[PDB]
Amino acid sequence: ARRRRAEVRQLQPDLVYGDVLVTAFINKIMRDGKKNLAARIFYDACKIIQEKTGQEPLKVFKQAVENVKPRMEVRSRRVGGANYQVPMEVSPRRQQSLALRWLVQAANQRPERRAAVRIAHELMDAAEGKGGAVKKKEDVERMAEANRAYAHYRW
Amino acid sequence: KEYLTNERIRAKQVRVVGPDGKQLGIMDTREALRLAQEMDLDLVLVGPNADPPVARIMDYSKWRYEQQMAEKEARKTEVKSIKFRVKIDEHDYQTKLGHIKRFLQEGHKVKVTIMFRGREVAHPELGERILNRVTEDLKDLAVVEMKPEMLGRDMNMLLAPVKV
Amino acid sequence: KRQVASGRAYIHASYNNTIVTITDPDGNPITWSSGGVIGYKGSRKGTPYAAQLAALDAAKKAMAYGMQSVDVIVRGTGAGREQAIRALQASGLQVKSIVDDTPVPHNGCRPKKKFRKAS
Amino acid sequence: PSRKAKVKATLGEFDLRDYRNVEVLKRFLSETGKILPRRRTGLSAKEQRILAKTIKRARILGLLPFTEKLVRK
RNA sequence: CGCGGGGUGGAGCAGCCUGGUAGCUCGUCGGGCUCAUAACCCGAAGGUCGUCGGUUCAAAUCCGGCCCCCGCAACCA
RNA sequence: AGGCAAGGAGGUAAAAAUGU
RNA sequence: GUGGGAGAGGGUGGUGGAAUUCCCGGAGUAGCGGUGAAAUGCGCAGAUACCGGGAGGAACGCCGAUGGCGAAGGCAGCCACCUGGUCCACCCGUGACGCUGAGGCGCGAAAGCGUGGGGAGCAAACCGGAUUAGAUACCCGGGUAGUCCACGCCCUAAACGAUGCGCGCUAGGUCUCUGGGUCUCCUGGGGGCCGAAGCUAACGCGUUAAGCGCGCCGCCUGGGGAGUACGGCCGCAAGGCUGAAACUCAAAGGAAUUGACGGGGGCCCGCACAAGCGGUGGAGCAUGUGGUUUAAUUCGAAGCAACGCGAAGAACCUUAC
Ligand SMILES: [Mg+2]
Ligand SMILES: [Mg+2]
Ligand SMILES: [Mg+2]
Ligand SMILES: [Mg+2]
Ligand SMILES: [Mg+2]
Ligand SMILES: [Mg+2]
Ligand SMILES: [Mg+2]
Ligand SMILES: [Mg+2]
Ligand SMILES: [Mg+2]
Ligand SMILES: [Mg+2]
Ligand SMILES: [Mg+2]
Ligand SMILES: [Mg+2]
Ligand SMILES: [Mg+2]
Ligand SMILES: [Mg+2]
Ligand SMILES: [Mg+2]
Ligand SMILES: [Mg+2]
Ligand SMILES: [Mg+2]
Ligand SMILES: [Mg+2]
Ligand SMILES: [Mg+2]
Repeated sequence: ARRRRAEVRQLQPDLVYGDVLVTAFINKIMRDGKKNLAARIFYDACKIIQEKTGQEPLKVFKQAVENVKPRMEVRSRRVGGANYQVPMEVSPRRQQSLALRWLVQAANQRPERRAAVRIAHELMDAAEGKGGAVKKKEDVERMAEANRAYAHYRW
Repeated sequence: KEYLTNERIRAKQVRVVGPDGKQLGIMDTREALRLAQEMDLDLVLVGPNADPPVARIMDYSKWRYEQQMAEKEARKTEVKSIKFRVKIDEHDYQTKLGHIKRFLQEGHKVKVTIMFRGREVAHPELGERILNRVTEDLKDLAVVEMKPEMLGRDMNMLLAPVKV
Repeated sequence: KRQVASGRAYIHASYNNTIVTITDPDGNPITWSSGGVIGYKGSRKGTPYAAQLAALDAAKKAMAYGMQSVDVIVRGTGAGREQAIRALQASGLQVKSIVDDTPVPHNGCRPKKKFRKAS
Repeated sequence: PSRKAKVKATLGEFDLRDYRNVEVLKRFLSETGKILPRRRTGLSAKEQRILAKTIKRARILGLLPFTEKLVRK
């Protein structure tokens, strides 16, 4: 953490397509190291997506991710005893990760029944431009824009 | 501190208490809302978890503001000490007296201490002579709650304003 | 309401706020904008972005008087003086020049201890 | 670190004390109505001081500017 | 005897006043922090509003008695 | 366009009592 | 003496702009001010910001220096006048007229006080606001005295180079200011820095000595007690100058060194924080402890580094109670 820029792990991409993003999403979904459960979940979600909005869910997923991707957000730095929501950029990979996380959160905030289903719905919402994850992203952006005042307190 | 304003109510059928305190009954939510809109002042739910959702039909924001103002006024009232010594400089004494008077005018208590060492000979006597004199000087502003009581190494008084 | 198209802009910059005054070529100020003009009450009131916003607002107001031919006079040292200038440059206004009229005493009367302690 | 010109050297021989010779003293002010330093002028210390005095005198008359506002910065 | 005003969790204070809506600080308990104590932060507990009672759909609130506290007018003291 | 340097900014460097 | 120089040296009489503040005039609108955040504050009677003019009073930006000057306090716009000191060249006059200095007399910042004037800013006290446990503080808003003048006093100071003055001596180098020269280098007088010898407790000083001397005057002889008391003198007062002792302690001290330390600096590091995931604290229960009971609840372990620890196996045993 101190010395080097700390390398970002390259994964085996998806075995069903050839997508690292997909793999990452699956991992995020996966709690407890139950991948061959969350992988199954992911594919169920994909199938559901296909059933509804009849595009290859991979592309849909990508679109959703793009929609949630934030570009400026807020960190927290204390200055003169006051704590500031410091509005700075989000780095590409990091931003992507954040988006993924948000999607997962939304899936588990949703009141609908089953694992795949919720995720699928969330993805569809993201694609549309609505839902929970997208809303969160928007809020984050606003927090940057409500507090664009402090910008100059860059890291 | 903070209640559900006009449309923030899904609490079904409401206890229609105006800003006046008058009961219009157990109206719908919607009916009550309409009434509020017409009357200009919001159906604020001061007891949603009650025998009818206590729909107090005042402007919520306005009410809040009023409360805030009241609170602010309440602050501005407090205890102000003037600690003499046994040996007194007369100018100093006068200044202290003036300060006390000012405090009383403002609305603020004046706890009037002395500082005693040991030497407790005519120390208490001296304190009495001081504090009582001070009281005599500003009876118009404050009258004494606590007389010049011995604190062992102080002599405490409390001059409390005449009217509130 | 009475118009001009040409004149000036005094950027008064304090640390506590940066205010942009927009005047004619005489010295009759038509259109001013402050920190509290852009809501920002308190600290932010004087921060760069706030200053910039104020400047932008002022520019917009001026444009409601056909005003393009604006000279810009930076008065005083403040955080937003450069940002304000930048905003003005961006805006879409005919900036004549970026003249700097800092009000510096030729050894005037003793300043407040604070701005002092300068010796 | 400062090597571009010397206002002494860019100039020819003249009377410093001549204050009414105002066109020529204008070189020894900056773009602002300010005196150029020993380090920018490059006169003798004595010489520099004399020049400064002359400038002040000129300003007092009204021939030279007392102050300016820095342009386009 | 008169008149005035007061009475709220353990202590000081808001509310009455506008009939529905009990806060604030100090303390008490417990925890956190800390090496440790103070301070600090977090919770928790704790008031039926002197009372008899009335109101009223409902009162700390409106009314009175009685209890008091407070100042003054007041004789023996 | 980059190289630094000298200057001028302005931002940041919060607070936080004690001891067998 | 003659000739020449530098200079914020001192005084007296003027003036010049920037700035601020205050008012008149405009033009214009919802805040400005302020801060680590804020709050009092001012503002719709219209501020703040901006232009124009006026009224002031103070203080002199840039030059500006590490610079110059004075004996020291000190001294900065510019000009004029009055004038002090000083340096140099010539070596011309004078011939030992010199050096110091108890006392004396004079100066002497800042504050202070007296009297009169003025008063824009700042600003003790003081009134506010915050901050805080408290805030008589640091922070902010005002605000009187005072800063400014004249005249009088007062005379202290880290009045410091913490280094009395004079002269002679004893390597240089460097940068500077200033004067003369036959001027890429000489020779005087200042101001700094680095170093020969030497000194010094080291630090450092080191031709501007704290080196070698000589002259003289001031003062010291442990720290507190104490610049106090007492007396005396001075002062309108505030105070100052002069200046003890009793008692007390066996130290007070300086300079360095080694560390440790710091809400000092820089360079670094650790799951130290951040980023992320998952927990404990909430619930029950499992334990270990603290505490409290008890006939005994055996003892040990104490912040990290005690607390699912000695116990890797308490029904009796173990077991110490
Ligand atoms: Mg001569
Ligand atoms: Mg006006
Ligand atoms: Mg000298
Ligand atoms: Mg001769
Ligand atoms: Mg002599
Ligand atoms: Mg003498
Ligand atoms: Mg007087
Ligand atoms: Mg002030
Ligand atoms: Mg306070
Ligand atoms: Mg105070
Ligand atoms: Mg102040
Ligand atoms: Mg005076
Ligand atoms: Mg001395
Ligand atoms: Mg020399
Ligand atoms: Mg040396
Ligand atoms: Mg010695
Ligand atoms: Mg003394
Ligand atoms: Mg030492
Ligand atoms: Mg973390």
